[PDB]
Amino acid sequence: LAPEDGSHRPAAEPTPPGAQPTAPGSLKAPDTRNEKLNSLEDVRKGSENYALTTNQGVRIADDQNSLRAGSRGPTLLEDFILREKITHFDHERIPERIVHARGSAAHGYFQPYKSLSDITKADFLSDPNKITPVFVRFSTVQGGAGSADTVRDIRGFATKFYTEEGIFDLVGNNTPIFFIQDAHKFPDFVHAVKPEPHWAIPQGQSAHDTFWDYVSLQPETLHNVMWAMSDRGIPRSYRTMEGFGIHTFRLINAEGKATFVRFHWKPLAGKASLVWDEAQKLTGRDPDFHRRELWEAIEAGDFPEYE
Amino acid sequence: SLAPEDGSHRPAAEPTPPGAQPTAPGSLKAPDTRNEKLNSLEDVRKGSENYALTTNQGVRIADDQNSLRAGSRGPTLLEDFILREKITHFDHERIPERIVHARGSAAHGYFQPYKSLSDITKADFLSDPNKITPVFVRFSTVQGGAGSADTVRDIRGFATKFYTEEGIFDLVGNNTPIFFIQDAHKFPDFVHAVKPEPHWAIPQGQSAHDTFWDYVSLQPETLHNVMWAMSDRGIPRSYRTMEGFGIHTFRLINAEGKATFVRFHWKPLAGKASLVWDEAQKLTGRDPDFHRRELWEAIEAGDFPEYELGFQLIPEEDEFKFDFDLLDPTKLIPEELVPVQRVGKMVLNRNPDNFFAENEQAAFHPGHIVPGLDFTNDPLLQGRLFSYTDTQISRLGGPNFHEIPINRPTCPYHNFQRDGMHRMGIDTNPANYEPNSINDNWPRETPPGPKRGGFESYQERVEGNKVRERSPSFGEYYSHPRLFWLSQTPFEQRHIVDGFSFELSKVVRPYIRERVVDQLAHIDLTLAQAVAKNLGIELTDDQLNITPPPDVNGLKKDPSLSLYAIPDGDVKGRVVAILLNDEVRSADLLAILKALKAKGVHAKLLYSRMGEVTADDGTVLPIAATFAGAPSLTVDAVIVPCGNIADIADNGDANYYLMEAYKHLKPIALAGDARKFKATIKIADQGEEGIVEADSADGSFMDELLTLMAAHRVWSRIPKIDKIPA
Amino acid sequence: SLAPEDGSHRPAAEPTPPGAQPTAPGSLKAPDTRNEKLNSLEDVRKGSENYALTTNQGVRIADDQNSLRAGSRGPTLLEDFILREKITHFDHERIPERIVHARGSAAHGYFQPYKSLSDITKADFLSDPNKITPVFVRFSTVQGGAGSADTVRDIRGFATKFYTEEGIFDLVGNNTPIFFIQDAHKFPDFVHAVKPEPHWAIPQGQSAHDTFWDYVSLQPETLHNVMWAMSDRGIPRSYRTMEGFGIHTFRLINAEGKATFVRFHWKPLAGKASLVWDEAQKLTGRDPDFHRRELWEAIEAGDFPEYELGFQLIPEEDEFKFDFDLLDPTKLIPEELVPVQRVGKMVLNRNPDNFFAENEQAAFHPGHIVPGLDFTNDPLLQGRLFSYTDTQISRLGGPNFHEIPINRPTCPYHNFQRDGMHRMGIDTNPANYEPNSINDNWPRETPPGPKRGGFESYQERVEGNKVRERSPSFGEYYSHPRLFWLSQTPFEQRHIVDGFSFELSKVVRPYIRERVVDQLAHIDLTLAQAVAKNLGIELTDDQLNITPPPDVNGLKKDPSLSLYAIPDGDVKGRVVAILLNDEVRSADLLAILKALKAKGVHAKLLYSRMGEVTADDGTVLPIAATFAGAPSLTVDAVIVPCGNIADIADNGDANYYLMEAYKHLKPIALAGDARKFKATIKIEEGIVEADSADGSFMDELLTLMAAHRVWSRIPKIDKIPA
Amino acid sequence: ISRLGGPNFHEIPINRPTCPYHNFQRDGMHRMGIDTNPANYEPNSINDNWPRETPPGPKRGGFESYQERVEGNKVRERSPSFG
Ligand code: HEM
Ligand code: HEM
Ligand code: HEM
Repeated sequence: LAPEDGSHRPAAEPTPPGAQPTAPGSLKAPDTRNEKLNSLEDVRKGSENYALTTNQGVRIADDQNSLRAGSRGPTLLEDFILREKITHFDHERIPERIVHARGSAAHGYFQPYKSLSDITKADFLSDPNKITPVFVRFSTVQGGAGSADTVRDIRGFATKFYTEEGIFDLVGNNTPIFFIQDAHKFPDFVHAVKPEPHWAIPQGQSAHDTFWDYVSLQPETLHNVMWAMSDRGIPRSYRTMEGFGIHTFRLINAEGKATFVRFHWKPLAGKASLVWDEAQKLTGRDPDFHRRELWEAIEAGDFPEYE
Repeated sequence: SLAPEDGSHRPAAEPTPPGAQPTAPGSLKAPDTRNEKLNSLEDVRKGSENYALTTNQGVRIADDQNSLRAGSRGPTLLEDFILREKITHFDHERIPERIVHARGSAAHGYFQPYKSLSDITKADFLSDPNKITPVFVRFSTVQGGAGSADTVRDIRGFATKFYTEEGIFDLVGNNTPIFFIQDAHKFPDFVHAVKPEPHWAIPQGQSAHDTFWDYVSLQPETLHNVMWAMSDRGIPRSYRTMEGFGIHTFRLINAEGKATFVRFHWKPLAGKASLVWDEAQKLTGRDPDFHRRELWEAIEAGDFPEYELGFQLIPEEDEFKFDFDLLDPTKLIPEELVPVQRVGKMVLNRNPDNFFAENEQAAFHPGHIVPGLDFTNDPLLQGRLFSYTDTQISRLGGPNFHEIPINRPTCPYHNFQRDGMHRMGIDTNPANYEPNSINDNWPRETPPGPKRGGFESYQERVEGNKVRERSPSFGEYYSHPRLFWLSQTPFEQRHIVDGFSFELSKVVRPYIRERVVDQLAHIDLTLAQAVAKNLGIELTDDQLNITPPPDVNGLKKDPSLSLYAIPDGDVKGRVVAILLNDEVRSADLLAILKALKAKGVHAKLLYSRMGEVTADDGTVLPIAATFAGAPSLTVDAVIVPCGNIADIADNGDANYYLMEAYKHLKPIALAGDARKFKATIKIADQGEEGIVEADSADGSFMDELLTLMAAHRVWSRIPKIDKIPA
Repeated sequence: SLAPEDGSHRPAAEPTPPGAQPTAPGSLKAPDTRNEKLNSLEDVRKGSENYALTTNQGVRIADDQNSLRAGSRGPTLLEDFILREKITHFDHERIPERIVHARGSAAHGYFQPYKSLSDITKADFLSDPNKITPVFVRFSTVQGGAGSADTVRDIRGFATKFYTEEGIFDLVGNNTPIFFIQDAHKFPDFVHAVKPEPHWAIPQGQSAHDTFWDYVSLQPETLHNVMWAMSDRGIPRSYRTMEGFGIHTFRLINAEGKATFVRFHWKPLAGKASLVWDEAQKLTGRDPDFHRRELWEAIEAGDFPEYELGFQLIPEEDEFKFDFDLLDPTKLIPEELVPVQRVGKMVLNRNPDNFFAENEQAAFHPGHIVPGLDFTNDPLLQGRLFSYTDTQISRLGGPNFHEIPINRPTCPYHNFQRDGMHRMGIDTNPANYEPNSINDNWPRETPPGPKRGGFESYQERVEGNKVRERSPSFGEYYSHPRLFWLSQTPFEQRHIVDGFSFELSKVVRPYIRERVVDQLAHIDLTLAQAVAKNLGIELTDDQLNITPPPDVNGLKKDPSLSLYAIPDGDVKGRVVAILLNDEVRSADLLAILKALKAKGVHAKLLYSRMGEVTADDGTVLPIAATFAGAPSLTVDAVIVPCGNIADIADNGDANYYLMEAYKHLKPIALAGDARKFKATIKIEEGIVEADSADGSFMDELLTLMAAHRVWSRIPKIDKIPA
Repeated sequence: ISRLGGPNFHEIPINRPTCPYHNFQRDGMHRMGIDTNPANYEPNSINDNWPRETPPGPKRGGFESYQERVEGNKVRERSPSFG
């Protein structure tokens, strides 16, 4: 069924946005590897030259029809192939994340500039030649998994570090503070920003009564509201925003000394945001703009880099 | 008290136009709107006023602002059961969205037949014109997630839950009379092809991508519904202005046991109307909740969505009397061959109280039929029967989903089924099996009969071998797409060409575009050539010589397939933007508002800022939204009254407002000095059809505007819009 | 109609003794028994009589015997929606069982305090003697699955859900006053050690296996509760004849904000009584549902289980006045030091309608407290607070488990929580957050106060570093096991020795047995030597010289720790087997039944077959069960009336019935020629005998029954082959 | 689906075939397999239609049901031969 000219298959080399169809990472960049990517090989499933089967390994002869009593007859309950296929389809969905349901992710790696043994005994920060694989997910906050990218919102910036002494997840946002002070209020704040309960409007927008009602009654929110109302709330790309851990954490060294720390991610591509009219119209023209831009930058070799 | 002393936090519990008051839960907005189902939900409604804030165990909370800690700057303690209950509930709020039709908007209402259909069906809900059946209706898109936009190009779902005295009947249809595929076995293939691509989960709510068109190019059975999706049918103006169809041929069974074949229809009493593509795509950005909002607000305004249920009836002996197979869901039954008989009316007159509880948790399933109805061997319907029960087990957490309040029957239900996750019913029956003597065999089976009888399948003859084989009668793919094409007006045809051209322009692999153009050449050469030209493709000599497909039973067109060929326009519930200035001529505004009100057309007063403006006579005019805040996309027409036009003449947003409305074929009316705006839209001094202009906004001015609104859009303007940079 | 014309299919809706009528759902058996909670469940009760059989969508079914097929011998069709709904529901019936306490039996009832406790607590349910609180109680084992046996050797759970006017209060206790471990962090370790071993999932409902005793040998904190489990406490006769305890020290808070430490107790008004090990083990085989059955049938008979709630109260200033830490859940508070003050009475007077809906789905959690109560830093309790909410998310399928009818409060509940799987409540509040102005901030917070106030934690002083460290005050493991041991009667001590000996005999690895014997040597040398002897182990000179642990606050015993040292016997609700013959002396039977009826003792008439036998005077006697069908294990005492004894004298089952009852220390009464049975049971102690059954004969039997078992019989029972 | 928590129960190690298994089924709770196929549907051209259907045959062929004769009406009726 493939065209004789081979135009169905993308080149497995870096190509600019729109030059080739996009592809699964392991096919687009087969030689790009790291310890985590290699460890996932045991579960990667290919397809070329394989027979189509049921999940039990039974080869399927006719994947176009149900089993029926005559060609214009009723479908039979004994069609186990149809029922397995439809059952899997019927159960594909899982609950989306309560918050940060809309997100885009990629694999990469981290390496320190020098040993930080003087301030922390964290193994992944002990040696500049120690490479730690990462998996990063960028996200919005309010909107569903089917919502738009270029909404006015806070952005999540979550990094999973696969360290030799355990997984460290640095779960931050693109602003250095949060809206609220105590976790007890998180459901109140989130319910206030989320679509209103009666009619489930608006999607990916804080521009509605309940949000501003909460803000007006909870002045602790004003600092992050300022950031959200600024162009920080509408980044050009996930590559052109800052990241922050927000909270003060501690570093503990081998001597048991504690140092307070706040985490930062500096975009090496610089800081850049859209303008509101452009951002709102982009939610209409390309709701997948940020997801697409991230995927295509990686496919082009314009790797997102952060310090 | 945190509420304002003036009580302006609370919406009036009476019908109000869109934007006049905050929207509210249905039982608070319309407390006197009732039906049997709405009343039956009272047992699970939760109020709030004058109640103390508690845990789910009923313990009163003193401080809902803080976690329990060891000191005011100390660590949070594990013994804070209030915090953990609150956070736990929050953490577990989400449930899986529907595999398909995840994006949907719903309302409560009622149905009643015009006359007893006892002659053709023993279905109780169709037996008596004075027997009212409550309904719950959910309208939806297909591809997109629950967080996706409303005004995407897609097929729309139209699902009705009938709470009958003899069981729940779910009418699970769409806004087009056919489906994309023939056999349910291919449903996961088709849906996977249209859904976001697996590697990167792009694009959302769009069929304009490689995998979709790859599947279409390789499966010509899809072409008929693809034609409907590429037409303006794929971008409805409102759920109130689209048709509904059951798609499949079903059966009606009467008391004598006679079977009649039937296809179900919903006729919008507000008429058929769609957006234009550029407007629809822009609206996904400016208001992704446009359809959900419009439905909710129409109900709050008293502009109740109304639909007429209709049946296409075919006697059993006429099964083979058409050029197509009645059991083929890719084929429509032309109304010229089988008319739609009026059956009854459905009115949607109340919004839910809680979207999640009532809309998200609603479960519709086409297998939910009642005595007097039956299935056919349509191989798409056959597979649907399996799917809906199945999917609900994971989506709704178990086999007790019928106990979720919205899903419960209003009629009795008793059986021997027990247990399952979140079991609500406490059965007192000593027996959980039948036959039993220990409870004198209750609940008991009921023989089939004319009324209140048990369900028995129609004894359809089955003859054949066990085969996985498509009927040769289903192997025709081009005649129905052609009939549809030829039934469209010239502007509707242009919109189809543009739909295909835009979509195929987003397909990366050129060979897929070429293969689709080849399929189009088997439908109509004018269509194929026009799409090819837009893609920079040249048809081959072989393609130019493809013999057109057959007519459908001698028909070369059926106007019932067009949205606009037969006028059915109704202006009630439509909306007009009125562009204000800082010194409005109150005489113009009085005339405008009076005329609009008389026809049930709403108005939104727009300006460059919020607050109020004062008219020439001192009337204080409250501003509904800004020119940027409520763009022309959200209205049906634009009126610019006279006054201090200099205030807005140089306003970029006001000028663009008119350019956008002009491009999108909407009626525009300019009074007095507002005629200076004709320069931004390139209207000649002599004027133009679709631009209403006069010295003042008199009776004649408003009548002209309302006549244009009855026609929906100014199709004659289409040749003129290409030049406008908007 | 399939019901018999005589109406014998339907139980009488009035109190009837065990076996007299078929058992039935509570709201059909006892329709006039009511309370606020039972009434509030009426909205979800479903009947059946005179209703049509339907699908869950309300569609009437015509043929519930057949699938839809293409021909009568043809394939089943996918369009059979009735079949698929029925099979789908069936296929999805099961839910996960409880991680622990999966085997349990429950009933409805009510609680009422004797007097206002306003002086020590602001808890509304304890504020007024006229204040009646509905309850739902679940009794359970710990280790076994929901399909395991009742009369296993284990700890028993005793969980009470109080539906208060100010919230649900769950008192989640056990039948022993302490737990096995100190810190919740070890709970999965302990439970994994006692549960069936991971490779093969053996053994069920038994701690007699290597991993359990390995853990015990390595964790001496376990020894106190192990002592209770090895005693007859581990094998109760009935849930009606065991004690209940909250275990942890909690707090009572009054209106003035004063905190009092409290430990909760349940006193069985039917008295304390346990089985003997051989009887208990054999009963797991003959009737694995014995306790569940006994509870249900006692309620149906009107023998309502009654318990007295009691408090051990300790002033805040007395926190440190004991030899043990109040916050240590492996330590008990001797009643000799702190008496149990009577608080109120709980009566269980109605069974559920549907076991799954009401019992299986019930969710109890010790974190469910109300204003007037509070927690302590007990590190086992602290971790429990996390666990119960957590587990209920998967067991009961979501965060809306409080909406499952049995779990619903009877008092108001309103908040800003929304959605979640199987959401029942439809919230009309325009706001789902606070603070809000759009609903004038309703529902609103409530300040704490004397009555109807919001919950505020007691402002306990917290000072220390962030540490995962066991308090040194918890590092004593042998004094409470010794106190317990010394408080037991000589026969109770023997049963403890036998419990350890039997259990350790099932441990494959001998070194584990040796290590457990070493632990016992730290408790009491008599105990250790007796267990060692039974295992063929010799104590070392070092072991023989271990100094016994200290007394507990000068106490060398506390009789309140014994089941039997202080008689508290009550015969009402007990059952006697009457062994019939084909020509019973009717005069004996009249006297027997009359005397039993007067004391509320039930009788089961047994024979070698079912049906009827005729007495000497023509009285037709209906047979309840056979000698093999209802063994002595299921009764409290055995009576053999006179008549044609030759009919049963050579019946192996009749003879064995008496030998088993004899071995198990049960009272036996033999009238006239029935005395011939004395020889066949090798004979003694607690055998009532006379020429006929009368006042004297029956009074003697009932006196023995009040004493529960014939302990004096123990010295030579080892020799009897039964 | 409920006992083993979803449609991926064939991925639980004991249940896994030892022979190859490839299809267009995706997602579902606790999805273990990471599919690299550009296509999640068939017919497809983007992966030259792989994995492909296999005709029935003597060895290593696709599954085809035996063409049993079906004759009768759609009935909920017990065969008298079973009585
Ligand atoms: C400084 C404040 C916060 C930051 C930076 C933050 C950031 C994030 C981010 C980036 C994610 C998405 C990670 C992903 O890609 O999947 C996330 C998810 C979430 N956050 Fe937070 N969060 C904040 C506060 C809160 C609070 C206060 C809570 C709860 C009490 C909370 C609960 C959650 C939950 C439940 C999710 C979904 C977790 C999941 O479903 O994997 N977050 N947060
Ligand atoms: C005539 C063609 C079809 C029509 C008109 C149709 C229509 C619909 C509609 C309107 C909905 C939304 C109802 C709701 O809100 O719950 C829906 C849901 C659904 N449909 Fe279809 N459908 C068609 C074919 C199929 C087929 C062939 C399958 C599967 C084999 C299927 C599987 C589903 C599933 C799994 C859902 C989600 C069900 C639920 O979660 O309630 N549909 N369908
Ligand atoms: C004094 C010590 C303890 C007592 C008296 C106790 C008692 C009980 C009882 C009686 C039940 C079953 C109640 C029912 O549902 O009918 C139970 C369940 C349970 N317990 Fe405990 N328990 C103790 C300690 C623990 C600890 C330390 C943990 C974990 C930290 C724990 C976790 C659980 C869980 C998860 C369940 C199942 C709860 C459920 O699914 O309803 N328990 N416990």
